[PDB]
Amino acid sequence: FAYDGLKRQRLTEPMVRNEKGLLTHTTWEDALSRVAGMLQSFQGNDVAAIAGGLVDAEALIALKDLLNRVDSDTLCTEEVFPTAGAGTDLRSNYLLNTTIAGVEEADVVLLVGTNPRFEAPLFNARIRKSWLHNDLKVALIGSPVD
Amino acid sequence: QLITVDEKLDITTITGVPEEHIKTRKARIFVPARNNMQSGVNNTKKWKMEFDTRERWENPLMGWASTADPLSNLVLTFSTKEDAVAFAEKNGWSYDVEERKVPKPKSKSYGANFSWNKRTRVSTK
Amino acid sequence: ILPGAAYTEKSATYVNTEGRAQQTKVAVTPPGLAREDWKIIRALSEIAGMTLPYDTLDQVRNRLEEVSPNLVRYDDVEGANYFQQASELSKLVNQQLLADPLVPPQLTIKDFYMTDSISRASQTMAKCVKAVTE
Amino acid sequence: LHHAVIPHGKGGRSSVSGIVATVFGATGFLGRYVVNHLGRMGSQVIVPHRCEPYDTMHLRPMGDLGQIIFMDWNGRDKDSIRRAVEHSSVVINLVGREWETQNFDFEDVFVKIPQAIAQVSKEAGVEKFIHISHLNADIKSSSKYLRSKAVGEKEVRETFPEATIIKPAEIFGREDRFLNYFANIKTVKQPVYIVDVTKGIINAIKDPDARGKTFAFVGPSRYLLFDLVQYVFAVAHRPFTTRDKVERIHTTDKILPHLPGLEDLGVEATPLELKAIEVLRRHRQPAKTI
Amino acid sequence: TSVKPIFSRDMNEAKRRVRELYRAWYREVPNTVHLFQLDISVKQGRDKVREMFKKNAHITDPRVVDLLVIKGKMELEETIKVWKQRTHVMRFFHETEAPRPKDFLSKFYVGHDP
Amino acid sequence: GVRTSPTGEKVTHTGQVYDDGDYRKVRFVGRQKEVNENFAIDLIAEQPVSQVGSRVISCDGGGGALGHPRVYINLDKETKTGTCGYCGLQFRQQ
Amino acid sequence: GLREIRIHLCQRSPGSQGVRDFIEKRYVELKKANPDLPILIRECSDVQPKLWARYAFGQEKNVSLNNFSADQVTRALENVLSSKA
Amino acid sequence: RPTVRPRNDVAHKQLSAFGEYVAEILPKYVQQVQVSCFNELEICIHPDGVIPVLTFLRDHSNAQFKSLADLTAVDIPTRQNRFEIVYNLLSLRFNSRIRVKTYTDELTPIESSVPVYKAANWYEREIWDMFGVFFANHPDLRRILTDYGFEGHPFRKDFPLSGYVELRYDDEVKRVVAEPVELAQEFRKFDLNSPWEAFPAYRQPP
Ligand SMILES: NC(=O)C1=CN([C@@H]2O[C@H](COP(=O)(O)OP(=O)(O)OC[C@H]3O[C@@H](n4cnc5c(N)ncnc54)[C@H](OP(=O)(O)O)[C@@H]3O)[C@@H](O)[C@H]2O)C=CC1
Ligand SMILES: [Zn+2]
Repeated sequence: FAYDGLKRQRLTEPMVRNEKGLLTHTTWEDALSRVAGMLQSFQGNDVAAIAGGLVDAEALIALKDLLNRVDSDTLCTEEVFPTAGAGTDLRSNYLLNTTIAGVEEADVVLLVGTNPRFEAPLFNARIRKSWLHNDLKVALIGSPVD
Repeated sequence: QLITVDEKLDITTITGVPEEHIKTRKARIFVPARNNMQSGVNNTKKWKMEFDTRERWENPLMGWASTADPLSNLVLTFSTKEDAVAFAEKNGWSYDVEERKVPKPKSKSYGANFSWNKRTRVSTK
Repeated sequence: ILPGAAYTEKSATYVNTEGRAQQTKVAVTPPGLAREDWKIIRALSEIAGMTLPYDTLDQVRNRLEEVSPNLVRYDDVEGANYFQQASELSKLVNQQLLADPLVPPQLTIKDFYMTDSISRASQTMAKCVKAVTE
Repeated sequence: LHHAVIPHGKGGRSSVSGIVATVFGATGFLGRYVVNHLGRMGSQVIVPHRCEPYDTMHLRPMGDLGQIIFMDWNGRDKDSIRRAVEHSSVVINLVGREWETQNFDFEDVFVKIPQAIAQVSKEAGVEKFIHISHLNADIKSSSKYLRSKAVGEKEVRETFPEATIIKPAEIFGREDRFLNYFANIKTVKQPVYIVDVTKGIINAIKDPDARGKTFAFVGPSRYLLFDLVQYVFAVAHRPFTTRDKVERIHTTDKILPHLPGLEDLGVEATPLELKAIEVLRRHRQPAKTI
Repeated sequence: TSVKPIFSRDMNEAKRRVRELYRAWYREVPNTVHLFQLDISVKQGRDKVREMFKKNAHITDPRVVDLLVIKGKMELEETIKVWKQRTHVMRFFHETEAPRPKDFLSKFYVGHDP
Repeated sequence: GVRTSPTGEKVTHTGQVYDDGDYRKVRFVGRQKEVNENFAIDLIAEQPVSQVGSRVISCDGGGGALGHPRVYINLDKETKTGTCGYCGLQFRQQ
Repeated sequence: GLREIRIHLCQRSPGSQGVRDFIEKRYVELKKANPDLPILIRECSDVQPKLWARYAFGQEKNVSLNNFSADQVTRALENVLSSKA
Repeated sequence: RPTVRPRNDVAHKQLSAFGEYVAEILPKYVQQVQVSCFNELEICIHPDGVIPVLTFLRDHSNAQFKSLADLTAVDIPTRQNRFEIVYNLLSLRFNSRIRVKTYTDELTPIESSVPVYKAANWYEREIWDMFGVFFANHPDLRRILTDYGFEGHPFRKDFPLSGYVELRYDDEVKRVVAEPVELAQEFRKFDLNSPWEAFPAYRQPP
């Protein structure tokens, strides 16, 4: 039901700040020239990027490639994952390695610091299904959510 | 009398399609998903081939949806994905094939509704 | 501000919590002057004299394969190994647990409906929030 | 940009170019090409006309349904001008006449009317204004036609400072009064092709650097009027008109190196040799260029 | 890989028919420009003929080449016999079509198409 | 229920009106915006609620086979009236 | 100089066996020596093993590791870690 | 039963017997013979058999199919040979109709049947025009229905309904011109098929 947000508060034109400090519609040519001018004038740690939650991989690599070309490696995300130890070197460090369908084969599930009902509703539904049909035993460490 | 021909079948030069609608299109080969609003499975029997969606814009006069994509409505039907791939190959379209998704067989038991000691017992009928 | 495309307006690759790569398809084109997000960056790279080496969706997806090959294996779940090596490195540096209890950001249904920019702009989601609080 | 005028489509008849143009003088030689190019890419064209609607009929097929709108107007009535321009994003003034009538002198057509259109357009908030003057416009000309062009060109610049002013040489084309003029019969001429001028006008609308500038539109070659007329007769396979027109025809085409031209708008001038047959085929050795 | 031929049994046989068609088209352009009173030059017409032939230079299937020749001869017959009108001959030249953008940046500015 | 926008254009019963900066209103210059003045939402509201004695009433819109498909309306709720989904007539159990 | 290491390999193909041996035996010690260097290990079924090195300003080279032994893998790692291309 | 079309077993039996008769006499070419529940006999043949089979049916004393009612094609993209060539014949002597079907692809010529039926002349031109099937030894094979210089074969299932180009008069060049098709209102595709099987008798094995 959230799709109706796609019809509201949309960004439809390039915008740059005018002489008075307000965002004003402009052409693609003008908007990118202003961005390209600043990009050419900076290098290394002076350029950084943050990716939001809804960004696609094609854009993620394109931005990483573009910032790498000015020797910037500060490609960040908003969601934190500890970089201590292996960090992101090993996929298994940050994956749901059992897979969603693998919950139906588990016999005990330990949930730590999560409310999967709202974080991953269809994953929680898979837990309940195993709870209902496989007699799965579930334990939680965290707030006693429903 | 027959002749030998080893070249891959290619008809892009004799189909009359403009170059733009051969090289820049992306054909999708798939079995349509069941419409979740209905239980009937008869629209999931055959393979389909559709093309990438392009721009539709509002007609200034009436507000109708205008298009410049001649392939916007084209949808072909195929017995198998091999037939669809063969058709895409000889027409020069690049394509993606998605494997058919079949519902996995379930274990159903009415008696489980009244289990003596399991959670499958239903609280209402 | 550079207007990009929403997930319904582009064919883009997303990887779910299991590492399974999947791709959206274009349902409608982006509104107004908005553009496909990777194309914006590719266009910016050229104007900046640093043209990126890909010009089509298929070419930028060839690039993804060079960085992480699993990112183009659509619908496939590629296994990941070496938990033993990760646990060794995890023990190298000691860090203390804070005394704070583990408290998830979403404790009730009211916290569920608005979490991103799309659902925050949704009038239906606002009606849901209002209904479950009032 | 208002959402209604964001470009959409592939530049065809059913597309939305985002241009809303009021073209004064659209029922003449130049206007029919300008309207055609605007309507080709799906622009909204407002056509104020003084003539009978029967005389505007050739403009109707030039746009998709609803894209050509016709209005009554009077050159001396500023209210009729305001109705025509108050919804437009660009105003193109192609009003002109090669002779004077009982009711309109060169001063009316080339000074009072352009000034009125420019002033109302400025009041109504029109962003762009394109005014056609003449290459040989000169306060010190024998032609009262060219004298009035110079006075009007000055007035438009004062009234609408951001106006794009275009100064073409004599224009040749199917409906011209130039090649057709000779065929129906010391000085150097640099005639320019009708389609080149049209492309220049259309590109001056899109080009944001064109605002405030004055352009001279000339063909690629300069000819002696004697060489031209001889060539015209040869192409027409023929054995080789006010007094003001004669003065104009005998005015050497000015060489204004300081003004930008067709090349500055991305248009390549068409040689007279390629298109001369097109104009003159119905009246049935290239001329030496300087 | 054993198929029925159309006219030619191999590429050398097919390439002969292509050359014969090219000569026929080459010699017809001057009369076409005169009969249809076209404003293009004879060189333009022949340059257009060559361009049409050259975009098919990569074909190596004799059956496909045979059909291209078959279709090319139908087009020639339509022209020599003045079944075509002037509009049909000039459709090869796309005079009213404005030049579409080819480079990435130009395409990016105008729309969404690849 | 026709009202005029600040610029003078009549608003339709679907709420349509060209805004101040829309060029498209040039189409009405020298002509007119066709607007139907009999707003159905206003006209149906004037119809009186019909008082009935049963829990369930039926409506076919009037005129027998010239009306709409016959539907049955439950009138158990006392807070509100029963409304026909086809013609908008209202009913209330006395 | 060096900015990022990536190692691609298959989980089961014999051609990636040497890379698999290197990871299980030598990666942990490699990571300790280069604590602040991204070494992205990415397994994918049926891919030929590869070693990608990225240097400053987005220059990349890739060395094939197919059928390499764990020792050759070590050697290739040392070559990249001493370069500044 | 008032609403049900009555069966005609006598005609079904006669047509079946003649179908076997034809199959016995031209085994070299006949691949399949079937009679429909509304009593229409179809002979499916290898494409090499077009001239021998049609000649036999026209001239043989127990056939005498002297009239070619229709000749047409059907495009079925899922088939390796996508074009089905259908001959509908009529025998005035025996007051009977028969249908002969063969197949071809985009690059395989079919022998022209003009020698057997002069009526085939324009039908084959129409098939070439609308489907692109080439008929060999036709006296005059060329487009018949489409505009001069028209590219493609519109009746193929993959040819778009509105085509690729459209025409208008252009004032600048003073002639009708062709340009890529843009539609003010796109044709609205409807998905009408019910997800529930209608006809069990035609269910395909899974
Ligand atoms: N053609 C040339 O060789 C050159 C022309 N120019 C200028 O370019 C512009 C157009 O050229 P061209 O197209 O040849 O001009 P035309 O004379 O061919 O058409 C002139 C237009 O102005 C309109 N017009 C004339 N007088 C009046 C009036 N008194 N009140 C209202 N409308 C009027 C006419 O409408 P109606 O049909 O109703 O009279 C017609 O649409 C003119 O300004 C001309 O001076 C400049 C350089 C060269
Ligand atoms: Zn009712």
